[PDB]
This record gives sequence, C-alpha cells and structure tokens, in this order.
Amino acid sequence: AKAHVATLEGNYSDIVLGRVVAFGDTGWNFKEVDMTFIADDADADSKTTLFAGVLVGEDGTPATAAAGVFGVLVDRKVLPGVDHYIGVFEPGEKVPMVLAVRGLTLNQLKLKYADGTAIDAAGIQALEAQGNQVTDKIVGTQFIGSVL
Amino acid sequence: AKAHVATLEGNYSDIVLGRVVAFGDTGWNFKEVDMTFIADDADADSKTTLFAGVLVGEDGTPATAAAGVFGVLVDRKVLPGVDHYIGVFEPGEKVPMVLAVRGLTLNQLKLKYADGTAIDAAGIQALEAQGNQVTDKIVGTQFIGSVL
Repeated sequence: AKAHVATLEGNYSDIVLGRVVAFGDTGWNFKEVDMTFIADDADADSKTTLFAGVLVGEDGTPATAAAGVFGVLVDRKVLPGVDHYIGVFEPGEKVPMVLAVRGLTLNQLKLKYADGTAIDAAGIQALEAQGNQVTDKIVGTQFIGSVL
Repeated sequence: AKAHVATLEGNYSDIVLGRVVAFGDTGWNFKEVDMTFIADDADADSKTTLFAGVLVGEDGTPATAAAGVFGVLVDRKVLPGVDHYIGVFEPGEKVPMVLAVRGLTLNQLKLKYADGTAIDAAGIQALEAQGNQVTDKIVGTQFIGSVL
C-alpha cells in the first residue's frame, strides 16, 4: 500500500538570496499584478498550478518564452508547503500576486519557465536588465551517504 | 468569498441500527469482498466514489439493479468522516472490504445504489431474503429553526 508521505525541501531565502534595502520605501523592489490562480477549467478542489520561482510577465501570464520575462513570482501564497488554499478560489478567478523586479540577488537554478524548463541565456539577459544579479555561486549541501 | 470548510453529519450505527449477535462467533453477520478502491483509471490522489451504504453484489462490485444486490458496505475505511487514504493505493488496485448481510436492522434513508439512487422496492425485497429488517420508522432530528 505504499505510504502517505509528504516532503518539504525548500525555503523563501533560497530564491531571493538578498535585496537592496531602500530607505524611502521597502516596497521599491516589488510589483503587484493580477494572476489566474486556479486554471479556468480545473475543478474547484484542484490545487493551483503556480509554483514559487516561476517567471511571469507584467500582465500576470507565466512566460513560455524568454522575451516575456518581467519578474519572479515570490508570493507568500505559493511558497513551498502552503497547500491550504484548495477550493478557496473560484476557478477562473484573478487574484493579486507579488512579483520581485528590482534590486535582488536571484538564484539561477530556481528560476523556471511556465513549464518547469530552466531559463536560457536570453532569459538571463532579459531579467538582468531590471537590475538583478543572477548568480551560479551556490555551495549546496550533501546528505547522509556522501563522505566528508 | 467562499471559505475553506468541512462537514461531518453522519456516522456508523445509522446505516446499521442493530444486530443479532451470535454467542459462538461475533463475526457471523459480516463477510469480506474484494473491490477496487481507487477508480480503475483515475488519478492516484483522486478520492474514491465509494461511500458507506452502497449496495454490492456477491462478486465484490457495486450494484446497479435489484438483482445485483447481496449486502451493504460498512467498511471502516469508508465511514463518513475519514479521509486520509490519499494515494496510498493504485488505480485498479484490489483491496479487501467488509459487508453486512445477515441479521441486521437497516436504514432505508441511507441505502444507495452505485450512482446514489435511493433503494427501490425490488432491491429492498431482494436484500430481505438474507434476513435483514428494512425500516422507515426513524425519528428525524429537527435542527434550530422551527419551534418546538
């Protein structure tokens, strides 16, 4: 019968590795857009297909091409482990979401197109123009079986 | 504007109202059958359509008419209120279940065909051959509202 198991292996700090803190307004780095949280046709109890770290344009549509990259979805409603919002939204509803745009250090690996596929060089160049530092310098971690 | 909600407004000891307990063996009334828990072609996390009170034949399949009735299903795993069999099975995977056939006092308002149709006259008559009482003498509860 297998087993009922759940796993959580990620945090918010692993996507936005750091900011530039403004003195005039702490919201200088974020923009708010309206997004289709639950697909139009999916049943009310279907979980949302959005996952933290996806690249979304300024019009709320996840990017399937490098050109339509405007920001990284970092809303607190789609972070790893937050599964409560099931059936809480009418299918086809559009709900505001928070995008991070300017003045950030962004992890290369967690950025992903609408369909999970990693981002190319064109995407990196397009996103950097907003003033973000996409980096590959992550130490990582090793577990259990890896001798040290 | 519709919030996450759940309900539990039914339980065991209503589909079956009382037994005749054999002194020699407490398990004379019941019987095991083998049925597919998760639909033969649905998703692993998708919930089963089985609910307590659904009539099944002697081969372990839900009934469709009066002739395909052998007993009721009162298994522990399907009692109204319990739902944590999330992907612990596979599509079409057989699982043992428990029926209720002999020496029982049953409730008409709860018995249902496979699709939920209220039990008909022929189904009642057939299920009485096993020696079970079928009654409508039920004092329904009047909830807050009208005056008592």
